[PDB]
Formats: sequence, C-alpha cells, structure tokens
Amino acid sequence: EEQSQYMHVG
Amino acid sequence: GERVVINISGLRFETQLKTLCQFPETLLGDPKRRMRYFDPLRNEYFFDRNRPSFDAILYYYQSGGRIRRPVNVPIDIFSEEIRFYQLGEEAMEKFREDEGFLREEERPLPRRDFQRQVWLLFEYPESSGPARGIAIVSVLVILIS
Amino acid sequence: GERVVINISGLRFETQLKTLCQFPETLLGDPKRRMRYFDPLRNEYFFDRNRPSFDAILYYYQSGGRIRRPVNVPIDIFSEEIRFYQLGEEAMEKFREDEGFLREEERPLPRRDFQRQVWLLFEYPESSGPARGIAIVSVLVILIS
Amino acid sequence: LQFYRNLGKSGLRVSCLGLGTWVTFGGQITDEMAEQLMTLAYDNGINLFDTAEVYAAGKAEVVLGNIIKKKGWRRSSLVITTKIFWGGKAETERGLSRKHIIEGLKASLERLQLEYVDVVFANRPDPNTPMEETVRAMTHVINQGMAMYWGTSRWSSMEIMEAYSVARQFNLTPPICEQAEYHMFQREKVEVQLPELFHKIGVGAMTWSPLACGIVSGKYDSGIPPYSRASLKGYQWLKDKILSEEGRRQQAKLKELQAIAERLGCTLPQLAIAWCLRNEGVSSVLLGASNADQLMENIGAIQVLPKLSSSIIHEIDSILGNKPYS
Amino acid sequence: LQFYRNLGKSGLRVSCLGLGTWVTFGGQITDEMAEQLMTLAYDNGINLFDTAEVYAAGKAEVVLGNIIKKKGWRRSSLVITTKIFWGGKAETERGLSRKHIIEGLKASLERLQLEYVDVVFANRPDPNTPMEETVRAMTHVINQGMAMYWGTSRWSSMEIMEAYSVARQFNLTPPICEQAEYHMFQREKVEVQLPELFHKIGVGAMTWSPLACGIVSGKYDSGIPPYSRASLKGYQWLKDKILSEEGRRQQAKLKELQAIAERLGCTLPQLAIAWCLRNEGVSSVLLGASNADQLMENIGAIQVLPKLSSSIIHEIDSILGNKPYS
Ligand SMILES: NC(=O)c1ccc[n+]([C@@H]2O[C@H](COP(=O)([O-])OP(=O)(O)OC[C@H]3O[C@@H](n4cnc5c(N)ncnc54)[C@H](OP(=O)(O)O)[C@@H]3O)[C@@H](O)[C@H]2O)c1
Ligand SMILES: NC(=O)c1ccc[n+]([C@@H]2O[C@H](COP(=O)([O-])OP(=O)(O)OC[C@H]3O[C@@H](n4cnc5c(N)ncnc54)[C@H](OP(=O)(O)O)[C@@H]3O)[C@@H](O)[C@H]2O)c1
Repeated sequence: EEQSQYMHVG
Repeated sequence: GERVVINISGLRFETQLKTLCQFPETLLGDPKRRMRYFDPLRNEYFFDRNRPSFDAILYYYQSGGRIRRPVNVPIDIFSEEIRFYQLGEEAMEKFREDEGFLREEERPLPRRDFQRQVWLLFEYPESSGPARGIAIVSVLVILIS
Repeated sequence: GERVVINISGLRFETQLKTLCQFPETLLGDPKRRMRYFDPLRNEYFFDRNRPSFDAILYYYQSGGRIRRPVNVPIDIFSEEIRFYQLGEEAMEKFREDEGFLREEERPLPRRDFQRQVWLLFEYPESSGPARGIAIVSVLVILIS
Repeated sequence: LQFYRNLGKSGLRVSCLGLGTWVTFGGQITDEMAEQLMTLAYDNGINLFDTAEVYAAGKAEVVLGNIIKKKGWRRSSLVITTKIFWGGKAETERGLSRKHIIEGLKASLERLQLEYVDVVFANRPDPNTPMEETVRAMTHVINQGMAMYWGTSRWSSMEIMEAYSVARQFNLTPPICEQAEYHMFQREKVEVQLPELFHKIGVGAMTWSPLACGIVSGKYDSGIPPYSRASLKGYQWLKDKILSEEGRRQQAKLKELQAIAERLGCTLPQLAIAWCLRNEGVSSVLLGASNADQLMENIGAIQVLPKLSSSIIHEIDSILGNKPYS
Repeated sequence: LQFYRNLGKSGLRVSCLGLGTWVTFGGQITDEMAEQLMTLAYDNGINLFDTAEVYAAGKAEVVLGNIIKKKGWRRSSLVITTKIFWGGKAETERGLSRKHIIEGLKASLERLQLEYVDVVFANRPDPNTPMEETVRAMTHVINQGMAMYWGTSRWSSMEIMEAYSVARQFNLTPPICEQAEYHMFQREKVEVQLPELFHKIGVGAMTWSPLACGIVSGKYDSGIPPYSRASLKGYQWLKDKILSEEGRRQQAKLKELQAIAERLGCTLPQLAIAWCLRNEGVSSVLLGASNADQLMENIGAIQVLPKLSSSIIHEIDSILGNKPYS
C-alpha cells in the first residue's frame, strides 16, 4: 500500500 | 440514437449517445459538463488527455460497469483518468478489487471518553508515547516467560 | 490555444499549441526547428519516424516531464528518439533511473601530479602495466597469509 | 441594452425588433397604411422585415416588393426574410424537397422584385424528405446567390442538431437562426431548450407573436371588439381560444399585470414586448401592427427595458407562475 | 534586383512598385492629373493599381474606372485591387459578413466598370463575424468570378494563421497576401512577424505608405507648407503628429539621413523607397503621388537599390536605432 493507496483513494 | 465523436488527442472514438446516458452523473454523461469540450468546427469533443487510457474508460460505459486496466498504462496514470472523467467513488472502488488491494476496515469505537482513550492506547501502539511504551514492555513479558 | 497536428508516418496526434510551449528548447517546442517539417497542403507536421515510440514522447509533454517506455519499443530505439526530438540531457537522464541503470559516480582527484599518478595506479588496476602487476601480487599476499 | 445585435453567432446585425407581416399586409390593412407603416419603422432604425410565401396567398410579398421599389431604399441596408413550405395546392408544391425549395424561392423573388433575400426559412419540419436533401437544397440556393443565410422555424431542438451534423459531415452550411414562439404564456421552448444550442453550435432565436396575436394587448376582456383580429374570418381558432375559459383564466392574470405597467410608466404592450428582450438569447422580436399608432407605441418599448430590474421580473413570474423547470 | 516578382508564393506577378490611391484620387488632385499620373506609371512598367471603396466616399473608384475605359488598355495586363469593410452608414453595411462582402464587391464592380478585380482585401479584422464566415464568403466571390485572389490587411499574424487553418479544414482557398505598414519608423511587423509566415504558409507582404504620408519626404521641417497633405481638412491627426515633439524628434533624424542621400547620388524619397525593397520578403511597395514630378522621381528609385550595400544599410540602422528584436 505504499504505491497503491497513495494515489488510489483520492 | 444519434452518435457522438470523442477525440482523445487525435484518436477518434464513436459511440451512440444513449450509451453515455446510462451514467448521467459522470463527465461524459452530463450534457452541461462536457459542453466546454465541444468543437463546433468538427462536431466532436476534443480532450487532450492520455491516449491508451480512454480505451478502458470507453469499455466501462459499454459493459455497464466493468473497470479494467490495460498493461501499458500504470496505476498512477489510470487513477487520475478516473478522477478526471468523474466516474464516481463506486467506480473508483472497483479499481481496488480489480487490482487486488482490499479496502481498509473501519474499526468500531466504545462511544465514550474513558474507553475510547484506552482502546487506542494498547491495541494501536503507534498512537501515543506510552502506546509505544506498552509495546516495548509487552515483548518482554512473553520473552522472559 | 489553437492546436497542432503531428503525423508520425500515418498516425495522427493532436495537442494544443501551449502544451508544446512548456518546453521551449526541444524540437517540437521551438518554432524555428520544426518549420522544416511542416506540410502546407495538409496543415500538419510530417515525421517519418517510429510509430509506437511517439506515444511516449507525447506523454512527456502532457505530464510535464515523466519519461516512460512502452513494452514494444526496445532500449536502443527509444534512446534514438529522445536524441532526435532533442528532449535534453535532463530528460535523457530520466531514462536512466526509470530503467534502473544508475549513473556513473565521478571520482575525486588529489589535484597534483605525484598523488594523481599514484591514486590511479593502485585503486584502478586496469590503468597501466604495473597497475595490473600490483593486482597480481595483491592476490598473493592475502593467499599466502 | 444594445439596439443592433448579431443574429446568433453569425455576422448579420439585425435590429432587436422587426416589423413582421401576417394577416395585416395585403389582407386586413390597406396598402396605404402599409407604406405608412414601413416608413415609420424604417426611420426608427428597424431594418428586419419578414414575410412568407403563404401569407395572403402570396400577396403579402407583392405589396412588400412595391414599397421598397417605390421608396427607393438601398437594398444593402435592409434584411428581408422569407419562409418556404406551402406554395400551392399541388402535391409537389408543398414540402422541403429539392424541387420546392428551388422553385418556391425563385417565384418569391419574382413577387418581391428582388434578387436575393437575406434569410430563407424552412417554415416547419417535413417528415417525408430526408435531412440530407433539405440541407443540400438550402446550400444550393445560397451558392447560386438567391439567399445569404438560412434558418429553421418551428423545428425541434433535436432536428436542428441533426441538420447541423449533416452539414458538418458533407461540408455544407448549417443554419444560423430559429423562429420559435415566445410570449408570456408560451415560454417553454425558448427559455430551456434554445439557450442550450446557442452555447453549443451557435444558432440564435428570433421570436414571433410576442402579444399572442393581440391577447396580451389587454383589449380582450369585455368581449370581441370590432375591427380586431378575432373578429375576422378564419380566425375562429383564435376567437374560440380567448372565449374559452382558459383564455378567461388568462384574462384574470392580465388584471394584475395591468397595474404594474402603470407603476413603471408604460402600458401593457410595452411591458409585454420588453419582457421578451430581457435576456441575451433572443436576437430579435417580430412585432405585428395594424396601424401607425400601434407601431409607434410598440417601437418605444426600448425605454421600458432598463426599468425591467430583477425585482419586477421576479414578481411577474409570481403572477404568471408558468416558469419552466430549469 | 528583379522588377517583376511573385506576390508571395502565388502565380501573380506584380511590379515591385504600385501606384496606390488615397486622398489624391477623386479628392485632392484633379482628374486631369490622375490620367497623366497613371499613364506615367503604366508606361514605366507598373501594373499594380490599388483602391478601396471607402476612399473619397467611393469616388476614387469611379475616377479610376473612367481612366481604364478611356485609355483602352487590356484588362489582362493590369492588376486592380480593392479593399472592403466600410461601405455605408447603415449597420449592415460595415463588416466582414457574408452579406457585405458579396454586396460591397458587387457595387465596386459597378463603380470601377470592370467584371472582376484581381485581389480583394479585407481592410481590417472584424471581431463580431466568425472566421468561417469570412473565408466562406471570400471563396464564394472567387468562385463566382468577381475576384481572382484575396488577401488581408491590418490583420495580426495569429489571425492569418487562423484563417489559413479554416481554409484547409473546410477545403476553401487561403489568402495570398497581406498589406502591412512599413517605413523607416514603423518596421516591427514586416521585419520579424511576416517573414515567419512566408516560410510556413507562403503569404506575401505588400507594404503601404513608405514615406509615412509625406513625413520621410523631408518637406516637414520648417513647418507646414501649403498644398501639402497635413494642410488639408480631416488630416489633423497627421499634422498634430508631426507638430508634436515626437515628430520633431523624427525630423532630427532626417537631417543625418539627408546627407547620405547626397552621398549616393539620390534624394531622400528614393532612399526611403529603396530601403523598403532591400529584402526579398516584401513583394510590392504602394506609393502615393500628388503630381507627375513626384511620381517620376519615385519611379526612378530602382537605380538606387544596387547601391544599397550592407555598409550603408548598417549605418542607417545606427541612425534610426529602431531595429526590432530578432
Ligand atoms: N414562423 C412561423 O411559422 C410564424 C407564424 C406566425 C407568425 N409568424 C410571424 O410573426 C410575426 C408577428 O405576427 P403577430 O401578429 O402574431 O405578432 P403580435 O405582436 O403578437 O400581434 C399583435 C396584434 O395585435 C394588435 N396589436 C399590435 N399592437 C397592439 C397594441 N399596442 N395595442 C393593441 N393591439 C395591438 C395588432 O392588430 P389588432 O389590433 O387588429 O389585433 C396585431 O395584429 C408575423 O409577422 C409573422 O412573420 C411566424
Ligand atoms: N491597407 C490600408 O488600410 C491602407 C491604409 C492607408 C493607405 N493604404 C494604401 O497606401 C497607399 C499609399 O498611400 P500613401 O499616400 O500613404 O503613401 P506615401 O508614399 O507614404 O505618401 C507620400 C505623400 O507625400 C507626397 N509625396 C510623394 N512623393 C513625394 C516626393 N518625392 N517628395 C515630396 N512629397 C512626396 C505626396 O503628396 P504631398 O506632397 O501632398 O504630401 C504623397 O501624398 C495608398 O494608395 C493606399 O492604397 C492602405
């Protein structure tokens, strides 16, 4: 989740 | 019935208008949001966006909800295009379980001030100072034993 | 405001002019370098270059600096296209750390003639004759010991 | 604000009012009044004159061609329009085919004694003819020089967007205008559908009958006055619209609106005409007068327009209550 | 070097000077001088004659149509141009709409007594009309045969590139020329913007007023001489430009330039005219003369041009100092 959710949720 | 032409930076896509009228909340499906992208000299909409990413955005309108991702476009680029086309948070969350990254689980609270102080104090050792101090002593009790 | 058409050997790309005016040093961003590629009968620029490589060169202008590489185009072909479009040595060096090959480290020098002779003589055994002769004896001293 | 405005997004600059033509010219009123009508409108800065080939069986054009011939005005200063669709009892003399557009316009330029009209209008949609034949026929008469622009009238908003997508496909000319009905009791089309098209493709609006053919003039309360429009023959559809109780439900709304016109120092026509021009999406308003005193008091409905503030608009809406769903 | 050159990249070959028309024809000078003016220019190899429909309220064309009718020259040997934009006080008689281009050119071919002009110019840009209507109207009058080519005048460099991209999009004809002002004190546009367009799309330049309407002729130092241009009525904008001290700052630069013309065996007009033709990017220079002796000494400004070497150019630049940022 250091590359995935860093630009996923927004 | 009639069709629309969408021009993603030189690449032409043509769907019927009623396909975009399945999802009348997004950018392409709302007739007052896309009116600033129209091109009256060519009778089409011109977006200066990513070329290979719109092939997956178009399939979301045709299939009725399935969000895929091509191999070429990365995660940080395909995620912006969902944000730009305003596909919605239900469409954005389908990019999670398609990719495999599961959503975060919401933890329940004991709806007080005493028990809400002590729940986050031991279960979540990264919260406060002695929360990190309760973890450094919780490793000793098992290790001596 | 107005847009340009670029024709990479039959494939049409269309971006706004101000996107090419972000980087006013390169080939596409400098209005006197690309003027010999213009085609006044079609109002476009015709390049007889690699087709699938320009999709990545166009994204470098839109994203503001990110240099990717498609799977199809090799390293020796995508590197020529950066050299042909004159994207710059900062753009060329971004093809290094994207690909993973790190830059060479510059070694400091002792700014003399005596110490600059003897620094490259033992630390760099591939320099001279006895530099290769100091390596063949430096393996013995540890091996006897 | 502005007296001369562009017809849509074209280059044509029309006055914001234009003396139309119906039952009056060649029919009800005499031709001595009509020359006196047109000189009173031309001298007050109105250049847009409108007619059609069906009006008084093609006699409203002959009496308009004699006026411009007699008065000696420059053709480059006026804007003459003309509608096409009904031009005879024959089967092949009514429609928007390629045969009727070329022959109906060529006969109207013999009645009007001109060499070209400025706008030529399709009077109503035709379901028989395909859309490609009407756009190719209207681009032909433009390229011959029989017209300068062309517009639609009583079309939908989906049919204009279909006649625009043919013109861009086959490299022809799209329409520039649209004549839709718009007064205080008919405001559905021009207030929610046509301003969508102006922002997209740039067609304008040019509204007609702003007094509902005399009903909003306020003369139709105590009954049918003599020498009025409802008292004529063939206008029973009008007379039995006001004599019906839905018209009496409309006369009960022109009593409260009667008082506001005296509050602003005007009369009920000048409130009714200047209410239509309160937007920017309407490029012209086509009046119709029966004598000189009606036209003079209607031309002076420009001074009423700066008084039409948002307070007085929003209470008129509270009287009528027919504001469309934005 | 060459006397006849191509107008841009077209096929039209014009003489490098052309006797224009302004206040002189039909206004200031008499028509007896004008026939004597034009025969003195036609016999010296100048074919390009220029006019417009606004010059002396449309009397400069009637006096030019009588000369070609009387002298009996072949129409296939001359190049007549004409500008369009101001053609009446009416609202619909000024602009670059489809209505005015077709009617303003049709009336000018009745004044000039011709059947076609060779180039028709848009006199200035129009912000009201869209660019598609002007390109479609100029391609219509070409395809009717009322003109052969068309050009722009006082347009920007971004507007010409926009009227070129419409012509290639909709399959119409692009412009071939551009009339921009260019003399010794106004050299910004023709020296850095227009040579970009010639290498790209092939439009030419055809400069006008090369003596700044008589200022660079050197007659405006001691004051206002009688029977000069500044002494006329309505030309107070000219007279109060030279009488202003920025013009006296310009007369203090025509003293040093006065001496160089005597060093090269010429006068100050012939230096000023031949300085404009020193490039290749200017296809013609439109003079304006008031009598025969002015035109004869201006026609002979071709022999000065081989003396205009790079040494004498670079010191003139050191006098003026207004060389644009290349
Ligand atoms: N596109 C189409 O298919 C279509 C269809 C119909 C009409 N039109 C156009 O619409 C234009 C307008 O025609 P219209 O007559 O319906 O417009 P209108 O202005 O609504 O009609 C007003 C009528 O009431 C009367 N009137 C005018 N001013 C008055 C005033 N101050 N006080 C009292 N009465 C007054 C006049 O004669 P009276 O007093 O005798 O009543 C006039 O006939 C026509 O010329 C035609 O070109 C187009
Ligand atoms: N595209 C546009 O919008 C536009 C606008 C304006 C003009 N133009 C064109 O420009 C053309 C040139 O007109 P222009 O008069 O401004 O050019 P110009 O050559 O700069 O004007 C010279 C003026 O000075 C005088 N003169 C000429 N030769 C002279 C000489 N050797 N010695 C002393 N005086 C001399 C003449 O009359 P005086 O002695 O009485 O002063 C003449 O009027 C016009 O014909 C018109 O077609 C185009």
